[PDB]
Amino acid sequence: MTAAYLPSILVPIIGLIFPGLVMAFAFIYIEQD
Amino acid sequence: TKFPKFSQALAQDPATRRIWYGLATAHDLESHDGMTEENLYQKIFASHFGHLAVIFLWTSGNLFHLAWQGNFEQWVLNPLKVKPIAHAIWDPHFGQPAVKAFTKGGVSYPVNIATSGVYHWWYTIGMRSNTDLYAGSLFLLFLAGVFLFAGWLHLQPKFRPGLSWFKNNESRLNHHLSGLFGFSSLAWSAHLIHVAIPEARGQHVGWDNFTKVAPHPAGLQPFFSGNWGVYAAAPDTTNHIFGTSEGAGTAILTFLGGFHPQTQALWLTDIAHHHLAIGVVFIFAGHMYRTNWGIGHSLKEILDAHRPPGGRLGAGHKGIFETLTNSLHFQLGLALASLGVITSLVAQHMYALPSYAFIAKDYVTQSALYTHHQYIAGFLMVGAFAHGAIFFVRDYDPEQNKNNVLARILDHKEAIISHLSWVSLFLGFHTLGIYVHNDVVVAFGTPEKQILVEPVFAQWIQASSGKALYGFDVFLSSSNSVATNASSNIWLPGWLEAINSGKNSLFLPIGPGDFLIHHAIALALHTTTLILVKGALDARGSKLMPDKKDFGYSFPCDGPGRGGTCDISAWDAFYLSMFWMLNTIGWVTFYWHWKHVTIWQGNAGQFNESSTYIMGWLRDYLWLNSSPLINGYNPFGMNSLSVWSWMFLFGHLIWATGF
Amino acid sequence: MISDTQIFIALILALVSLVLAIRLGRALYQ
Amino acid sequence: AMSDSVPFLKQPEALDGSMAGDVGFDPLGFSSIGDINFLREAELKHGRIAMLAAAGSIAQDIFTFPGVSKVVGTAKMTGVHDILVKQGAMGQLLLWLSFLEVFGTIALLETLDGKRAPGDFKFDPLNFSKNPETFKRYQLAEIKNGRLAMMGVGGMVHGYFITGKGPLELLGN
Amino acid sequence: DMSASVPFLPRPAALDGSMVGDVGFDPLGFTTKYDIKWLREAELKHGRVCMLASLGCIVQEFVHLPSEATSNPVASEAFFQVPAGGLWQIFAAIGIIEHFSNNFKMSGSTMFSDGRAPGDLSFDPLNFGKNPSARARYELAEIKNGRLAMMGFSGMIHGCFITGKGPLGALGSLDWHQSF
Amino acid sequence: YSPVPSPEGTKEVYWETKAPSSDVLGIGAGVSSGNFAASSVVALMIGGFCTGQVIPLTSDPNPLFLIGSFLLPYSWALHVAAWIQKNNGK
Amino acid sequence: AASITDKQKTVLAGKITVAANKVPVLTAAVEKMKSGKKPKMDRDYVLRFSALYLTTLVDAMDQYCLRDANGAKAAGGAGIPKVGGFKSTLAPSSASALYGNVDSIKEDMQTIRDAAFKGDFDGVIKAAGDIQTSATAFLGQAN
Amino acid sequence: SHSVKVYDTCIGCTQCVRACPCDVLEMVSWDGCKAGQIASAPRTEDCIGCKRCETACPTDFLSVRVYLGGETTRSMGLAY
Ligand code: CLA
Ligand code: CLA
Ligand code: CLA
Ligand code: CLA
Ligand code: CLA
Ligand code: CLA
Ligand SMILES: CC1=C(C#C/C(C)=C/C=C/C(C)=C/C=C/C=C(C)/C=C/C=C(C)/C=C/C2=C(C)CCCC2(C)C)C(C)(C)C[C@H](O)C1
Ligand SMILES: CC1=CCCC(C)(C)[C@H]1/C=C/C(C)=C/C=C/C(C)=C/C=C/C=C(C)/C=C/C=C(C)/C=C/C1=C(C)CCCC1(C)C
Ligand SMILES: CCCCCCCCCCCCO[C@H]1O[C@H](CO)[C@@H](O[C@H]2O[C@H](CO)[C@@H](O)[C@H](O)[C@H]2O)[C@H](O)[C@H]1O
Repeated sequence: MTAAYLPSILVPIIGLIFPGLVMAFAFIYIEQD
Repeated sequence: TKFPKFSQALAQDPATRRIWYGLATAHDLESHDGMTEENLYQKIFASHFGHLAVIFLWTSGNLFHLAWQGNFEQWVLNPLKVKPIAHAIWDPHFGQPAVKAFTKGGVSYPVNIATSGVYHWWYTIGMRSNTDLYAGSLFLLFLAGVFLFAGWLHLQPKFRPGLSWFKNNESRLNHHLSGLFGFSSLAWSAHLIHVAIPEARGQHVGWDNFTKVAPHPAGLQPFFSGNWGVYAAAPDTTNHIFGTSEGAGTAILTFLGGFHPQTQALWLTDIAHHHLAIGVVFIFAGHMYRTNWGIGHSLKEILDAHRPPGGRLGAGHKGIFETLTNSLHFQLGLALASLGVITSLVAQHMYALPSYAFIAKDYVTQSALYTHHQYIAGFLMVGAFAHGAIFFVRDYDPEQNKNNVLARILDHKEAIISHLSWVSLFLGFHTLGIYVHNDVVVAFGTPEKQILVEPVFAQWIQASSGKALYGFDVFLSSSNSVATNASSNIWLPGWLEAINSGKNSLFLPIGPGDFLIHHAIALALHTTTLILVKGALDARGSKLMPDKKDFGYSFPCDGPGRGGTCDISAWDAFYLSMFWMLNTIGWVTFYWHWKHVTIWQGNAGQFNESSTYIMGWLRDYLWLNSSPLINGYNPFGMNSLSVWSWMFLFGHLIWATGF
Repeated sequence: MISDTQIFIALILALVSLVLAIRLGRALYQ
Repeated sequence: AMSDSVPFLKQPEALDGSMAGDVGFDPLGFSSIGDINFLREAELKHGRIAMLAAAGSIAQDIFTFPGVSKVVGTAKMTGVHDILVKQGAMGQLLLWLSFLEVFGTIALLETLDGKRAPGDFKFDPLNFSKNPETFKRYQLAEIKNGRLAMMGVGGMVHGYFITGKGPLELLGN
Repeated sequence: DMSASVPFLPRPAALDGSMVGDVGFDPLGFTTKYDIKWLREAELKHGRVCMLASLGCIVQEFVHLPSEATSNPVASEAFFQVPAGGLWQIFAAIGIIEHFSNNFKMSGSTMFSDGRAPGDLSFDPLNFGKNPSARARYELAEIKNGRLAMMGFSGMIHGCFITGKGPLGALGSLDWHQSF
Repeated sequence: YSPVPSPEGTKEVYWETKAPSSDVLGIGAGVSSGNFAASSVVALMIGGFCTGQVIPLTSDPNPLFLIGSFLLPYSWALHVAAWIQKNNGK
Repeated sequence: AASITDKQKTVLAGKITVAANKVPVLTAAVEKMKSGKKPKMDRDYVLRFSALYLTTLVDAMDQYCLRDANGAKAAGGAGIPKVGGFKSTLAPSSASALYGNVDSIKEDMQTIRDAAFKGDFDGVIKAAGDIQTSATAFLGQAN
Repeated sequence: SHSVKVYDTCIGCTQCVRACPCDVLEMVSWDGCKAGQIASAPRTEDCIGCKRCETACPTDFLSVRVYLGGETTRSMGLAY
């Protein structure tokens, strides 16, 4: 696989960092007055 | 709390109900605070742009993930032995045996085996390498960006369209019929003639040479001379090897009919003439309505003028024009119904007449495609009826529809629902009685006592299409019929060769089990239609609740009074009909998969003997074919099916949670 | 086969599409 | 009121006599279907193209341009048409007449709004319409020669189809 | 009433004659759909590029900078023989001139707020313009030479595409004896 | 709600009489019923004749009979228009 | 300092290099076909491998030879590629000195085609080797 | 808060007021019925939406009607 480092870089990012920030910012948005 | 900014009542909710109801009403723009019709239409236009961009991004992602992690260049060379790869696996929760067991397709990393059939489609339309797959992915990324920019632009001031532009029925119909249907079909025929057919004959055509590589040796001179039949001369030989010049023809437009004998798929020249003809027919349809130049038809006059003078339809179609133009839900129901009908048509006709090379031998791909598009069809039809019910709740004006066809539906809604109930109970009583009767007589050791009705009507239809199995000797199965002599010079040899060969799914032989399962399918369709029609027609009110239209399309109940009013809304009728839709697609897919597995195994008599009773379905289809699925992982090891072995159980968990 | 530069070009186009999608979402949100 | 050309038939309702050559000849009632201005544009365009075609057939029997005789050989009249699709004459002429007929399409769009006389392109470089009676006389002569040229082109081309000689080669023997 | 250039068509309402070079020639009605100032700015920019292009093709066909990449007289093949970096240098200088002369307003709505007359980039180093009677004639000659150079550059570049001889080379090489 | 737009020249053609008004025939509103009936008979004959020439379809069909076969569905609308004009006093 | 023609030349050379490196896959596949328990020629695999890879090899070699003989008029100086009409102002691609290997490889195709009908494994192997050597010679002479 | 309406089909039987657990309705003077009284809903901010009043109403299809709307702490019956 050409650029085989990209799955190992992006899958942890997309699966843990993206949903964590999305849930945190959505929580902040929906709970703020 | 200002998350649901579109609902002040929801934003003042002090509980967790606010988040859920803001999530479920976020795209219900008609119910929002202070929504005007022009703002509604502009938001809908931009949302439609966004969905188009999402579709283009998904297709570009499929193309890119194949160009990067697939085996397309290996698969083109050996299509019938190499397993197609959908995308790569990177899961850090895997152990080493799971890494080993998913390493298939001739690559050195774990992969998923593709079931979507994108390999056959992309190979048939002329892609051969990974480079053009990546270029197509780039083009669709650019196109998605263009449509995102258009969605932003057509919401900007001095570009926001007016309500007269959105409700221009004649202009939108003419442009979408002539250009979106017609010219798109003509361009796809052009792509098939110019690119796909030469690449099918082993000669490379790309953007670098398509202006110097003629699709036909005579050029466009036979088209401009009116000697069009020169394009029908020298078709592909029955010895043609797809993707090579060996046995290749020079024709670009034929109507040969049947299947290519090697790919078991439709001739590409037939597809090119089909899409050319579809473009011509649709452009002729797309000049019908008057937009700016006096000629053309007026839609309002056509609707008002077609009132039968006997008065059986009342006022006819008077007021349907304003009712349809003013209601987006009536339009949405019509569109969803028509879309569901044609995706059912796609599901039946693509297994029966496949167009993609070597896809008739990919059994998993055919099963996945049929099941997918049939479930989409059930969802679309249920949505059509649901949004029709919403049209009765929100948009139906009786005073604008005095003695209309819609009003007369409402005036004999009770007869419609009662006769739907009668036919549903009829079908269920006697179909279940025959099935249980056959079960009881087979269990008692007497299968000769079964009630087995031969489906002679559909067999007569098959013989009318040319099937000589049943000996009916009528129409195309008669060598002296006027239809046979009419079509003998054009399409009859290839069609008769394809329909009378038992190597494809063209008009498969049918017996008493086929009879019973189609009448069960009729039962399920009529019962789902009963639930949906009864929900739509009682949406405005019933004897138990005559003011239901004051309460909207969705509400929990009207309280325990008057005997109890649980699930009385039309949304609740949608909710009840969803289970019946799942049941109907389940029965259809069970029939399709069991029949096709028994034919592919060479054991069609197992289906012919076991489908007449329920125990045959439970044992010879469900229990018998579950063995590799439940052995995807076991205490002795695991293999590549294990994920499905997980997902299966996953479904058995989550289904139960719904209860 | 596909090279690293081609994947980077696809990533740049996807980032441009991300910016356009964010702009469309902001326009729809008023 | 009966039609002047056909006395046993009723006068057409859409024929007033205000147009050149209007004697009330319309037995099949075509003027009731179409706009009369559109029909007169059709008649004038057919007649002018037929006048040019008749004059061209007569002249191409009379003499040929330098070099044409090697390109076309001895295949005069419509036989050259196919040949000149192999050469570039027909495509060039089709392109330039398509340009002129786009502008004629705009002119027809202005005719249908009641803001342009039928067949009026206002093309009078050499002034002949110096008097409103000479104008009517030239209109009647133009429409009569246009109809005569329609039937004359029909006769020349179909006689060429039968014999292969031409309009003036036939009269030589 | 009626347009001067086309007698049988009505005069376009946007073309009232205040702009120079007006004979009322808008048969397709682009003035009704698009702003006249934008169309005049586009006409002058297209014409100015075509004037520079026609003069460039004529002089490069006969006289060239000394190198083997620049020695081919034919314009289309000259575009491919010279280094592509130099084309990027042409593109970048054109881009900075486009960004500076427009005062960074390049959208349709933004050029004409704080509006300058169309085609005026405030460029006149020799200052022949100052006299108005000379100014109007200069304007008319610029519009007519721009249209004529659009036609001339089209004819030269397509004549290079058939012939491969350059403009005067094609002009001398009209073959009066061809089989067809 | 908002005014529903129509193209210019759209009239009210809703009818409850024996026949519709002639306006439903559009550009053929001024053609007499006899002309419609004669054209329907002539179209029926030409379309049937051309169709009967092209029932043994070949790979080189005659274009003229192909065009003339489209007069066969035309005659149905022609006799409907003949009935409409006959009961309209035309 | 490289022109557009030189860039197209480098792109074509890269395509030729890629296809030449693809050829030993067919070589190993045919050697696996020969070294089997029941040796049979997969005719379809060899024909499809030829029609994709060896055909694009010939097409890229022909375009490179055309750019070599004509120069900037073959890179776009004569306009878009055309079939019929006007008159070709381009020299034929046979006029290039580099066309000789181009004359070999194509006729070698027929051998492969004949071998695909004949079943001769070693004929396919030797003709694939001849294509590899002629591609290597072409690339190392063309520079 | 839920919306409670009283229509002029009310016969003034006072059953809906007696059935109300949240003291939302009350009887006011009226001349439209023989009882001389009609129900009224001045206190719909305390209405939970239980529809006991609708169950209690004896007139064929109901005279008192509850339309559920925006949910508040009182209308959700929350003791927290
Ligand atoms: C057939 C009718 C007709 C007539 C009588 C005219 C007449 C005229 N046009 Mg004109 N024109 C026409 C059609 C016509 N045009 C069409 C169909 C187009 C294309 C849409 C144009 C495009 C056009 C342009 C772009 C210009 C003119 C101009 C002119 C004027 C200069 C005279 C001349 O020879 O130029 C005619 C030149 C042409 C290229 C038109 C040729 C088309 C045919 C052959 C018409 C022949 C015109 C005739 C020789 C002159 C009549 C003289 C009359 C006043 C006594 C003149 C008033 C010029 C002018 O003064 O405007 C400011 C100018 O710039 N015309
Ligand atoms: C509508 C304006 C127009 C017209 C009529 C022509 C006409 C012509 N061009 Mg040209 N061209 C134009 C605009 C136009 N050009 C523009 C704007 C460009 C790009 C900047 C080009 C770039 C171009 C190249 C690179 C070549 C031509 C060529 C040709 C000739 C053959 C036609 C061909 O190959 O398709 C035209 C090819 C294109 C790439 C142009 C497509 C885009 C334009 C706008 C569409 C024009 C199509 C036109 C109707 C075709 C007319 C001929 C038709 C009867 C067959 C012909 C003389 C060829 C030639 O001379 O061969 C020796 C050739 O190699 N043209
Ligand atoms: C697609 C998303 C995703 C991804 C990429 C992973 C990835 C992983 N999981 Mg996993 N997991 C997921 C979804 C995912 N999981 C879900 C949905 C569940 C619920 C069913 C689980 C439940 C689960 C369990 C129960 C366990 C894992 C474990 C693991 C690790 C494998 C063992 C190993 O070598 O790590 C060795 C472990 C490490 C190197 C520690 C990594 C610590 C990270 C880098 C710190 C980052 C913190 C945070 C993200 C910073 C940003 C905060 C912000 C989001 C707010 C691996 C990192 C195992 C493990 O080892 O975790 C301890 C383990 O025990 N997962
Ligand atoms: C010719 C001009 C033209 C064209 C091409 C379009 C095209 C379109 N318009 Mg449209 N429109 C036009 C003029 C035009 N419009 C005019 C003049 C007006 C003003 C009166 C409008 C007003 C308008 C509105 C108000 C809306 C659109 C919308 C749309 C889009 C529909 C969604 C879509 O992509 O479906 C694609 C559909 C097709 C390709 C054809 C239908 C396909 C059917 C199902 C058969 C195909 C089956 C086939 C076998 C499948 C093969 C593929 C398979 C192998 C995968 C589409 C892009 C909608 C939209 O999404 O907005 C962004 C919308 O809301 N239009
Ligand atoms: C296997 C499960 C099952 C069965 C048999 C039924 C049966 C029925 N449903 Mg139903 N339904 C089900 C599951 C089921 N439902 C589920 C899970 C949902 C989702 C919530 C629905 C949602 C649903 C809706 C929304 C509607 C129905 C309707 C119907 C009736 C008409 C359909 C039909 O075939 O009529 C034929 C009837 C049958 C086949 C029932 C069996 C008849 C038995 C075998 C007769 C013999 C009885 C026996 C002698 C009794 C002896 C017992 C004694 C000794 C104690 C019918 C009574 C519709 C209706 O009422 O239409 C009029 C309707 O509107 N159902
Ligand atoms: C039989 C009855 C009859 C009569 C008396 C006429 C009489 C006339 N027609 Mg006429 N016509 C008729 C039937 C008839 N038509 C029919 C059936 C058609 C076909 C639908 C036509 C088509 C027609 C056209 C197209 C034209 C006339 C014209 C004329 C007039 C010129 C006279 C002329 O040149 O005679 C010679 C006529 C013919 C040789 C053809 C008609 C043949 C019939 C059978 C002989 C009638 C001759 C007539 C008695 C001569 C009149 C005597 C005197 C006034 C000269 C004249 C008033 C012309 C005119 O000015 O009107 C606009 C004209 O252009 N007619
Ligand atoms: C270019 C080209 C081609 C061509 C071609 C061409 C140029 C074809 C041209 C055809 C033309 C111009 C036909 C005209 C027909 C006229 C008729 C029928 C008149 C009827 C009169 C009637 C009914 C009645 C008249 C009347 C009479 C007597 C009595 C009643 C009253 C009145 C109305 C006055 C191809 C395709 C063939 C091929 C070739 O390779 C290239
Ligand atoms: C409830 C709700 C309220 C209001 C809104 C709403 C959207 C309207 C509605 C929702 C409504 C529902 C969803 C409405 C949508 C409904 C259903 C899906 C309509 C199905 C139509 C099938 C047609 C008639 C044809 C089959 C072909 C026939 C002509 C062929 C014959 C022949 C052909 C030529 C070819 C060969 C075969 C043979 C047989 C020989
Ligand atoms: C009265 C009107 C009669 C009919 C007029 C219209 C007929 C059809 C016109 C077609 C368009 C013009 O056609 C003109 O350009 C075409 C494209 O260069 C030419 O077509 C030629 O070149 C094409 C492109 O390589 C080749 O595919 C063709 O085989 C070749 O014949 C036509 O030979 C020429 O006549």
